[PDB]
Amino acid sequence: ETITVSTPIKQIFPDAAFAETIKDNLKKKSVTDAVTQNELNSIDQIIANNSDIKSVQGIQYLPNVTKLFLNGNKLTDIKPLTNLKNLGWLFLDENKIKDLSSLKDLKKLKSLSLEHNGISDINGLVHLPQLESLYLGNNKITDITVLSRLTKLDTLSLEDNQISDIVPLAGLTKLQNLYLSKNHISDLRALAGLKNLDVLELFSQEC
Ligand SMILES: [Ca+2]
Repeated sequence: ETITVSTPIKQIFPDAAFAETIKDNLKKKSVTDAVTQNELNSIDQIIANNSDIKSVQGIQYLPNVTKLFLNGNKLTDIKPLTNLKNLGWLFLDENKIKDLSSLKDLKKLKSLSLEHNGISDINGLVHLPQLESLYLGNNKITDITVLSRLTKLDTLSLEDNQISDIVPLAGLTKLQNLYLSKNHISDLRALAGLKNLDVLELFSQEC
């Protein structure tokens, strides 16, 4: 939503680490400083990797954010991201995010990264058919059936998982970069129809 009157940063953003992030972003002197909706509207990018952030509550007041770098934090719930319709790049590596339902309405999201999140079920990704790059390395994924719906992908990383069947990748003609090392792949027939592959990693398969 939005704030109708000047309000302290710490009152909008409960997480102290995230409040500090917003304070630096808006170039304020203290998280106790008051900010307006106009100022929150000016934010189109948040760079907060390894910032010890546990919650991004309050981010719902930043309608124009398009880039969100939140790698290496302590995130679990990303419900606050649900209505950030303009999100184009979302990096959430090294967190513990498993509920991907909050991404369903991010129809402009083009790049999504969720490596090292202990994820196994990615069926929620079906709602992101426009996705162009996807990084899901170092998780516990085995079933990638859903990926057949992401026909716009040109870059996909599924390295260090537990995948055996990659037939779902067969129809992803736009794939240029595919990372599948450290999995359980034996059958490579699914790669017969891929004409645009430039990068392909299949080493260290444990069958
Ligand atoms: Ca600072």
